[PDB]
Amino acid sequence: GFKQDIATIRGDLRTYAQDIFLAFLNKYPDERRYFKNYVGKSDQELKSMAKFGDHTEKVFNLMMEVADRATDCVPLASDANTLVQMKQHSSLTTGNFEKLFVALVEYMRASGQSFDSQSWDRFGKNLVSALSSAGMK
Ligand code: HEM
Repeated sequence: GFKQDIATIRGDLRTYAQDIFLAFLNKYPDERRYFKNYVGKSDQELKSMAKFGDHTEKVFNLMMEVADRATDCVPLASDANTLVQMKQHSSLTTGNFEKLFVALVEYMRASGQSFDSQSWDRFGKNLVSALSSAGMK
């Protein structure tokens, strides 16, 4: 289930973080505009860039923290608040987040693995609701 998925992802966080992030950019290529240093770079070039792996892992580490603190896939309002208030997220809308979770769920469904993909979808929906309430447009 969802708790196991957090363990699966954490077990190999660098790989999963990079592969899910690339799945997101692949499905929604216009989203790459938010990451100015990754424009025009192949996947292998990206993986050779210190901050690509480091920062992408940090994104997913926080995601796993928020996921683990949730109850029945309902995130803490304080965690939603953190995400809204981050300077790096100042121009984002909840739609950016829903796209990430759509790509993440698609990735899970296509993987050779028994992720609780329905739960990740529901967590994404609940997170979008919480982001909206905390002030994200
Ligand atoms: C629940 C989902 C998300 C979480 C937990 C999260 C978390 C984080 C964290 C921890 C950082 C700091 C990375 C660092 O400087 O090392 C970050 C940066 C950033 N995030 Fe988010 N993020 C999420 C979703 C998104 C989405 C959907 C977008 C846009 C499509 C986005 C855009 C950015 C950008 C542009 C940065 C700065 C990139 C950098 O300095 O390398 N994030 N995020």
